[PDB]
Amino acid sequence: GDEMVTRVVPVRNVSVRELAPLLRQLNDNAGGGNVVHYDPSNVLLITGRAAVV
Amino acid sequence: GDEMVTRVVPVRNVSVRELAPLLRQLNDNAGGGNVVHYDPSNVLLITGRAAVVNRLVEVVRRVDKAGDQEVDIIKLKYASAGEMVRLVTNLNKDGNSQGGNTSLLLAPKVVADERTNSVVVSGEPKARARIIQMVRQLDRELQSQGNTRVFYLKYGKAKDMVEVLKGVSSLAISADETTNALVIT
Amino acid sequence: NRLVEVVRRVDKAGDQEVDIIKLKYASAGEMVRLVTNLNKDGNSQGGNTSLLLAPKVVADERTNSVVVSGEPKARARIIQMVRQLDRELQSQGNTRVFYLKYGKAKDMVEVLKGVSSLAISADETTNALVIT
Repeated sequence: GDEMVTRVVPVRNVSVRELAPLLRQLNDNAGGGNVVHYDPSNVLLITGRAAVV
Repeated sequence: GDEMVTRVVPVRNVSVRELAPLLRQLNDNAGGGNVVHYDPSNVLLITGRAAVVNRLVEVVRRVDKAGDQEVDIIKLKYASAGEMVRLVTNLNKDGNSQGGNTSLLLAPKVVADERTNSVVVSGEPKARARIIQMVRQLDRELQSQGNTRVFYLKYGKAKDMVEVLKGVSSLAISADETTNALVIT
Repeated sequence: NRLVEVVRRVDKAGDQEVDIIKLKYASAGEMVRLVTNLNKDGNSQGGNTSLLLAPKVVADERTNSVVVSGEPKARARIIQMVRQLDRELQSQGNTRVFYLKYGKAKDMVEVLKGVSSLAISADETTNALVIT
């Protein structure tokens, strides 16, 4: 539920760059403590509580 | 806990430049005494108290393991690595692009060796997962009927027939004078 | 104290060393070709990426040695890739020799040359066909 952990899924098919408004918007969706960021290697790395993640 | 130490993790997969807002923001997250900075040689160097650095280095190894790009080699026993290459090369955007913000030049790519007949992958574990499937998809053998057949002619002479068929081709023919058979491909 | 801390830090923050370990089996040049298609292992013109300063891959065919230039994460994953492609052949090679029993190797070469026209020779002595 409130468990703050970092977990990482790539978007292989597409450049993950297209989820930057979306997922940092999901940081911006509810109570913070979140990180979203993007590799040109096109893996999408996350940090946050269990639900937001 | 409050132990102020410097420790350094590279992001090999990606240029570490992308954690500059994030990690100096983690300086900016709580009570200061922090340093974050970046080598173009793409190691990420930190200074700070034990916790702030716990979640900093968390970010760094994370971004590091976020974008894996390893190679897997498994032997192909059957269909040609070069045909394997050609057919899959037309799978453009399996890492083969000039995409800008996409950066698809950092995405998984496909290869093969014809000395061992080995598929070569370079990229993601999703690429390991799906290209071990594509290894298996084309590692199929021939079923009896090949590309090349040999016709045993009974009443016709193979050497004379070659000339006849050469017109039709003019496809690659020779006739074996001994067994009087025609080898066309 | 904490200035020079920053400096040695930024110094070890972007490591770039080389590692040389012998390949015993499959060709360094093939090793080169197959990995060269791993573009973005240091092989790019990327701006703020600066991937021209990221790890790159090489080989020698005189010792048959892999050469790396970059990170220890590159040492870690390219010593894996050394081992992945350093596998030997399993009995069946690229080239086979067929012993023909009722057919003559020199005569068969010309027959097969059509099929190829793939690289053939026939040994007059043991009357065998060597195709690759």
